Amino acid sequence: TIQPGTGYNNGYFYSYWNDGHGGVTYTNGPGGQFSVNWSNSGNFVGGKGWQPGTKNKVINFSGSYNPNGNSYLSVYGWSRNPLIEYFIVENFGTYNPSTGATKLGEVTSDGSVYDIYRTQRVNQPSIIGTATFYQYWSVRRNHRSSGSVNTANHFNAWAQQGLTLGTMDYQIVAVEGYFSSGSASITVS
Ligand SMILES: O[C@@H]1[C@@H](O)[C@H](O[C@@H]2CO[C@@H](O[C@@H]3CO[C@H](O)[C@H](O)[C@H]3O)[C@H](O)[C@H]2O)OC[C@H]1O
Repeated sequence: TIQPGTGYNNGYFYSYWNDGHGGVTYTNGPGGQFSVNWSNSGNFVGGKGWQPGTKNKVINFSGSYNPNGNSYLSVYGWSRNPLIEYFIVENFGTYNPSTGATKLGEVTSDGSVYDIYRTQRVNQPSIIGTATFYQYWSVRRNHRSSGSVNTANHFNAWAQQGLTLGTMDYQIVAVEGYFSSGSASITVS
């Protein structure tokens, strides 16, 4: 179990962030593996990957993902200039994060159609401090907890729709939770 923060573990970048509410434990394992155990958490996001990411990375993930409540399993990252938080959502719990969001297209990648959306965060935490910024989403129709994500198909489809990314910051496979419980064990490569 570790301190919220960022760093390197067994050759992989990792980021673990939480809102301080309690109820979540995050552990880095061998190679690209990480685990999350949570019970009546607050908001948190953690996982392993790269710093910086790239715009054509093929990201592999495998393992188990057992949310009980509001949680996502995604390729997750940021761009700077413009500041964007992005999600390629492979699975989720009780809440589809695109609920109520305006659909901006579709993309077929890695065995499923994904629906594309843009949302906005207003005065929220970010990699550069409190800010207002857009979020980009690709939400997989066919849920899974292992697979391969060709990020270029998503970033290209987003750009085509007017959802442009700046310079890549970190890029991870992440478990996110919002006031929920669950367990997950995921290996990245
Ligand atoms: O000390 C600061 C870190 O705490 C900071 O971390 C980022 C803060 O913002 C998080 O994004 C939220 C996570 O949850 C959802 O998805 C929300 O929309 C986001 O607001 C990032 O995950 C953290 O990496 O980095 C800056 C550092 O100075």
